[PDB]
Amino acid sequence: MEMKAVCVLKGQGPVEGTIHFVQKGSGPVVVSGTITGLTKGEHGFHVHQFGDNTQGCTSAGPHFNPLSKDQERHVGDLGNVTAGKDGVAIVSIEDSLIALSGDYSIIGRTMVVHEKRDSRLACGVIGIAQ
Amino acid sequence: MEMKAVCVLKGQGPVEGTIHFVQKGSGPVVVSGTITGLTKGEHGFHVHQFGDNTQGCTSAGPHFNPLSKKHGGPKDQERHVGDLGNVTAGKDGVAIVSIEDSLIALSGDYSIIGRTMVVHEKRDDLGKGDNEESTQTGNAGSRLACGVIGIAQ
Amino acid sequence: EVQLQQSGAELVRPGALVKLSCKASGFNIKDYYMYWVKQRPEQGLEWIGWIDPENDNTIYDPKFQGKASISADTSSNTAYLQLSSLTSEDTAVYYCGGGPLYAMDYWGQGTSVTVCGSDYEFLKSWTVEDIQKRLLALDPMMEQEIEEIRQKYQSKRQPIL
Amino acid sequence: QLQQSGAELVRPGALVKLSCKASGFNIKDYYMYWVKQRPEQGLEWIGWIDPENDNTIYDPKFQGKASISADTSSNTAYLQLSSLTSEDTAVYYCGGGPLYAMDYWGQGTSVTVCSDYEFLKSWTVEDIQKRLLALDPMMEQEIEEIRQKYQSKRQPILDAIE
Amino acid sequence: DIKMTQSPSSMYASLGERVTITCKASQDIKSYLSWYQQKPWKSPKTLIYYATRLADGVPSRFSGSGSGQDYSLTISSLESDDTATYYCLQHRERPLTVGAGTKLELKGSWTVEQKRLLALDPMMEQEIEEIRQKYQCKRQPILDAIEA
Amino acid sequence: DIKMTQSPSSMYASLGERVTITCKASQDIKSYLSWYQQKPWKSPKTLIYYATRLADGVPSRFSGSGSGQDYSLTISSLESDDTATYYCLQHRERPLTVGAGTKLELKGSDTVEDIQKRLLALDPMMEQEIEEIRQKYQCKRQPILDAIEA
Repeated sequence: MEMKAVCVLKGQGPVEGTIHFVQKGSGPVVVSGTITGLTKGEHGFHVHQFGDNTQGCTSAGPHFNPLSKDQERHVGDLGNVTAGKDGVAIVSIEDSLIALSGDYSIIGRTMVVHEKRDSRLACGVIGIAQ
Repeated sequence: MEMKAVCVLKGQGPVEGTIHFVQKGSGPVVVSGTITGLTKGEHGFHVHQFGDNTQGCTSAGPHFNPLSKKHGGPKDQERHVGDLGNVTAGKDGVAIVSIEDSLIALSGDYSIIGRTMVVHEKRDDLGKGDNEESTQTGNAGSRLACGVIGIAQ
Repeated sequence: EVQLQQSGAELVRPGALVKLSCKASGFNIKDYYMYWVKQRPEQGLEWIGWIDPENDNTIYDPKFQGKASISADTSSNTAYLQLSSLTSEDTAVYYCGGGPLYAMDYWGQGTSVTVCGSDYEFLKSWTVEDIQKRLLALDPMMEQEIEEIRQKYQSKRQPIL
Repeated sequence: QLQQSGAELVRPGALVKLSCKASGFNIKDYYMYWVKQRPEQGLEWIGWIDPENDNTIYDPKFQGKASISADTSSNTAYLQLSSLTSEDTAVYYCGGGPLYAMDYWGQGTSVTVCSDYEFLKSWTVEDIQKRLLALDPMMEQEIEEIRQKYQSKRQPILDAIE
Repeated sequence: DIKMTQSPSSMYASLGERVTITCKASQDIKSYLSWYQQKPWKSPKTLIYYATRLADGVPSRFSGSGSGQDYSLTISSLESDDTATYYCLQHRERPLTVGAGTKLELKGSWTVEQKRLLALDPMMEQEIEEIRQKYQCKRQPILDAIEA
Repeated sequence: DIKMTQSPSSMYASLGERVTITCKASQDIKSYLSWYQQKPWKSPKTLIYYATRLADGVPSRFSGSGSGQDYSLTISSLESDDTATYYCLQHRERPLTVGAGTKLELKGSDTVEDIQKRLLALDPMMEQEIEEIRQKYQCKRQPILDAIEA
């Protein structure tokens, strides 16, 4: 029933973070966790296509988008996380288009938090969790 | 049809490396690449269960083993799915990885996508040791570097 | 337009309490942290501490545990620094600033504090005639030191003119 | 074991070739390093050779003065220093190991380099041979200083033995 | 306590020249690092935060870079306005700690835009006020002795 | 060129005490770092490699740690045998470079076999000092002997 995943963000910059994913059945994916070393404000948060970390966050490639496309959105587009004056963002997101299995699986792909509101400050491959 | 994956090894210690995986159709998985900062000799090389990097390489958990078998070498019948045996480092501290394996996969029940590769301190004894530990970890020792296995372009 | 107005120059006896203020206009201090920074004469910046006005949580440098107490009044939109048990060690310029945890967006113009003391016991073994001669000797000395500064800055003007 | 050549003592400008004979391991399976240590000073790494392909890395400081070579048959490594000056008076250690440790820093070969001959070129044969004989008493005097120095170090220990 | 260490401790440079201060932390501060500039007898000002992000209203000739333990501030084309002491601060771990500062001065046909002339008056008045308070503190003991 | 920098440059410590040398590289050497020990005047010896791995036959009181640019060697309980100069070497980038060394000596404390081992320890030191004098005077002979063969 219950699929879990996890993601450790790392970059050249000051950004760090652990992202957790839980999904029961084919219900929504609950994204959660914490990102540190952000500037106060909103930061783009997207699942990019490849879990390729060979060339930093550039090698993650474009937004995860199998449908070649809100209704009109990429599958990976999870909008914005919000950092406070403490430079910290508490992630709390529920989404139905992404998944931890099947055609819309993010397992083995990269989460990326961005410089501005929706460059790549940090990223990590999304792994299977306990 | 043709699936590709990639893995960037990282640890607190001196080990670094990029591992490449290719698998066409339901052919075998071709593992390849290079690991640096190893001691000369053989080093245990295993897919561990979780791609959890929150607590270094410890959070990867045990060898990827859905069939609840005992630890072995890559050619054994009695082996974990993750058990890819040993990579070999030269006097230059470098290991060239070249492995072909059928039990692991880049899709389906035996997918390693989203799990962790780990290179170890010591040689994997392939389950032929004189203790309990051998049939669990192969006495490969501590985990020098690891990385989650992602989908590659 | 943002501004941090700090209290004026203080000059106090050893052991005195002093309470510096920082009045912010242009931003709600609740949305920031209010920092304090000390700078002794001819020396660098020391960070004292900060307060999160939204919950009155304060971090301090342990060096200032004992001396320094930071507080904020969210209503008057003002931050406060209180230094106690003042010694000559504390003679410095205290800057308040406001910003996230990762930067200071806004800095005050700074409040100089000067602390004077042990000279007095030296003078108590004297006559009233002698203490008042030492007092009058100070005026010429001060005027002389000021005149040095005037001529110093007159020589700096000279090329420009 | 790494057996290094014996102590050298040469004129300025001389070539010298040190050796390192390995027994107990095939040097092909390692790198053979050379390390210099000028007296009362620290270690300088000179270079290494991979005997399997005779590839040599050097510190630029030494590339040209120092020349490292190996004979895989006799299982021996070589270091050749040319255009020697006083700068080169030092102890040279050979070692063997992976790229990440000289697992065999051992023994060591002292090299000493001498130094004005204008005095001896124009001199009279009687005068050069008087200067030569003057050296023996001077040396024996300096040795006797060392003997009495070490006799004073023995003295406490010998008292304790009583 | 993290010791952040700057070099050089002072330096001189000509106009137009390219300058590079460095700041070295005793531990990895993951780019939690801010650069402050302080001209004589003025309050500090924020140049750079999180190692590389310019603050608001900072000339673009200022740039910051580095990671891990080693960081640098670089002024690309040095104007005369930039004579100041520069400070690095780390906020990775508490307490926040600061470099000892790099002092930067000029070495050996201007515009009429008199700004340098007006800067002198506040500086002089400030130096006089130091002397006044200095002599006020010298009176203080004597006056205490007179009351007993 | 990577400058690896040690401190202290020398250090004194009592028996049983816990000692910590440091080595600081001018850039990240990803733990490609070896510690060498050189007792009195004998050959250098490998203590630690890859920052933290003890070599063969190294007492376990020796330990190494660190990463990035900053590393340290730590002797947990200092024996008298351990008076030596210690060197860090990095092999991350060429050329290989070495610290200037930390010299480590005792400051003091507070069996016929033991007195006679201490007595013989003087012999190599003395013979070494004599050989310096011999080679010194051999270099003084060298020009004169060349002139004789002219």
